[PDB]
Amino acid sequence: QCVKLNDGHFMPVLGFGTYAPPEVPRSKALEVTKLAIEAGFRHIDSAHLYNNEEQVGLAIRSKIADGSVKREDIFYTSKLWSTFHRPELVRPALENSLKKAQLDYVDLYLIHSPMSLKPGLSPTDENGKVIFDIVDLCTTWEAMEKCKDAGLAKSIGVSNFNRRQLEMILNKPGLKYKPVCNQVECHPYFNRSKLLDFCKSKDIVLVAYSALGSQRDKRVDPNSPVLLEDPVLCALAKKHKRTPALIALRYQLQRGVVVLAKSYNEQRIRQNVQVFEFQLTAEDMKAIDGLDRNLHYF
Ligand SMILES: NC(=O)c1ccc[n+]([C@@H]2O[C@H](COP(=O)([O-])OP(=O)(O)OC[C@H]3O[C@@H](n4cnc5c(N)ncnc54)[C@H](OP(=O)(O)O)[C@@H]3O)[C@@H](O)[C@H]2O)c1
Ligand SMILES: Cc1ccc2[nH]c(C(=O)N3CC=CCC3)cc2c1
Repeated sequence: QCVKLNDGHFMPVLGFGTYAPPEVPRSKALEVTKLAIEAGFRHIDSAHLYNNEEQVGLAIRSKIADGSVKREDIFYTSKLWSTFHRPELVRPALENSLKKAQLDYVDLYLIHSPMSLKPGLSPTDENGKVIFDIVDLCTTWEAMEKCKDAGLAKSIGVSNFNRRQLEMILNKPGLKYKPVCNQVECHPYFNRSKLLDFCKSKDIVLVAYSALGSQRDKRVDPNSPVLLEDPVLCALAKKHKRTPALIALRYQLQRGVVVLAKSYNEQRIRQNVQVFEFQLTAEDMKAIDGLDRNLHYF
């Protein structure tokens, strides 16, 4: 159950989100990643930022070693943090994530964000106050292309890019590889349909994060509506006899969007893979489309 990427690699269309806030002890990511792979998840999303690549890699290696999966059947994503946008740091940042996970390659490496930060996770000046750096994203992308040339990243992509930022790269002279994907916040309240049409037009897969309405970490307005209590999602839930989460994920699959889903809960993890068992009608799809309201959680 995969989509073919513009470099000829395959990405599974449902993936497991691995971020948990720092209140969650690290070991938890080991345990939940194992459960995710047991339930049928094969695409696993992590990042230097999440401080979990050691535990996530252990869960992957544990399931490889006991024969539960082959390495070739796992799609593991990691991402380049913004203090490493300088080109000479890009391959060493990837190599560090590889050391931590003890994996030989990542299936996908992404530029985590278009923003550049002072090299050194969040460098802060004398009053606050994040220290930005000016780095041409196109020169970061070229160092990204070398990681794919080297086989350290099977596929390379971007995250949190808008259409102009995508075009900075697509319009680059001497361009060797398109990004395979643009991983962005995308759910029924902020559906990105304009960005989606753009990405489809360039054969770039859109990958939705916060598809279930985010973890609402209080560091996210607590007044924002709660996506999974949306009366449309719940009316669809009862009509199809699934849940609001599953309606939200299935909407993404039928629009050609690859969809992530974080859960640190055993039943919810198993539940999320039911997304392949049912479909939404065109009229369902249309009701969900009607929910777009430009609500940004993150
Ligand atoms: N590239 C980026 O900048 C970026 C940004 C944000 C996220 N991401 C990636 O995307 C992943 C997912 O996004 P996210 O962390 O915002 O969360 P999300 O997938 O929108 O999940 C939100 C919450 O949904 C709950 N949930 C999951 N399945 C459910 C179900 N069947 N019924 C009810 N509730 C359910 C989970 O809580 P429980 O844990 O309690 O089940 C989870 O906290 C992240 O983990 C990370 O891998 C990337
Ligand atoms: C400046 C900047 C840009 C993109 C970013 N993305 C994330 C991220 O990936 N998070 C935080 C929220 C939910 C799960 C994981 C943090 C972050 C910070």
